[PDB]
This record gives sequence, structure tokens and C-alpha cells, in this order.
Amino acid sequence: SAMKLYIYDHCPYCLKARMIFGLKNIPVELHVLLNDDAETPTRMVGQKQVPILQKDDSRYMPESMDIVHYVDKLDGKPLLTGKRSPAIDEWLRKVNGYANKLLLPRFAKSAFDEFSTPAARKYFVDKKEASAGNFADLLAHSDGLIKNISDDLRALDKLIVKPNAVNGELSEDDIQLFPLLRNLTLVAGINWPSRVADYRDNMAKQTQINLLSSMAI
Ligand SMILES: N[C@@H](CCC(=O)N[C@@H](CS)C(=O)NCC(=O)O)C(=O)O
Repeated sequence: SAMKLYIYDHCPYCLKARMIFGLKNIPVELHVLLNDDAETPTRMVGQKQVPILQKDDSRYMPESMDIVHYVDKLDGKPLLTGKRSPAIDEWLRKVNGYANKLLLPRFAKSAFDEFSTPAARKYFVDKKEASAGNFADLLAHSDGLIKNISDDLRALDKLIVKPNAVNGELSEDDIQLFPLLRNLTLVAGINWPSRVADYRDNMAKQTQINLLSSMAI
């Protein structure tokens, strides 16, 4: 078995794909693409997007949830069998509505391999300042936004059923929630409630995906 996953480290959709390999303890070869590389993904799947899975037969497949469903079913014993929660879905809708106001200007300043060339980092800065707004301005509003995240995490704390699975049994809600919590560890100053923090730490070990406190800004 020699599947390959083409990603950006910061990308939550890439994190979703990475999660299933970790949960199932299936080895996968990670390749971090430079953020300004349109040619590689376009050759693979016809447009610039990540994640992209390369299967054993050398075929490429895009789309994080297609990749998750494919990998989970491969051995005929899916792990993502738990119920999903409408309350978690509502929470993610809300928080994903604004979290990038904190995340994007921080991603832009961080040591992710997709930004290893200064051209790739600049490409990201220019694209995201245009779409999300001026980074210095977003950063100036950090304390307000951090208050919002901390308050939303307080609400989430009551929804974490077990530290190993948000709804008590591994489900697609873990796939949708963890990448956001992982990325939020890049944000210094967040007050993490105990059950959320325990889930975050537990799921990071299950998935073998790194938390980002050492880079937090
Ligand atoms: N539906 C896709 C969305 C993936 C996506 O939007 N990835 C972003 C990075 S976070 C991307 O590739 N954007 C295009 C670009 O970076 O130019 C997923 O489920 O795989």
C-alpha cells in the first residue's frame, strides 16, 4: 500500500483527509504543495485544489469527504459509524462563519511548508487579504474575536460527550470539528474549556496530527 496525500498543512479539508489515515492507522505519504502551485493540482484533478489523494493504482481523487469515505470503507470495516449531532452542525456553521478572521492572518505568518518559498507566502497573503480583509486590521481585532471563540468554546464544552469522540462514538462530527480545533491552537490567548481541551488532545493523538501551540501568535 502506497497512497499519497497532496495537501497544505493549514488547510482544514486536508486535515479531514489526514484524520482518517490516523484513525485507521493506515500509513500515507504526505506531500505539501507550495500554495502558489496551480500546475500540479491542475494536472492531477483538473483545477487548483487540495487535498488530492493518489490511490494505489496511481489515479487521483479530490474532495476531502470523498477521500474520507473511500479510506474508511477500504478494509470493509468503517470507523465513522457514530451518530452526528444537529447541535454540533449548528456550532460549526457559526464558528466557521468567522474563525478565518483569526486564522488567515496567522497562517500567513507561520512556518507551514506550503509557504516555504516567499513567493508562495506572498501569493497567500495577497489572495487572502483581498478576500478576508487587511491582515493588520484583522489582527487589531484579535482580542474581540478571541472573546467570541472562547465564549463559543464554552458552549461546545457542554456538547463533548467523551474525550475520544465528540458524540460518544467516532463520527463524521469528529472529522468536521477537529480540524477547526487544531487550527485554533495557532491562536494565542484562547481560553480552552477542560472537556474541549481534553478532546482536542485526545483526538490529536488518535489522528497523529500536530497541535500548533508552539507556533501560537
Ligand atoms: N470541497 C473541497 C474544498 C477544498 C478546498 O477548498 N481547499 C482549499 C484550501 S483550504 C483550496 O484548495 N483552495 C484553492 C486554492 O488554494 O487556490 C474539499 O472538501 O476537499
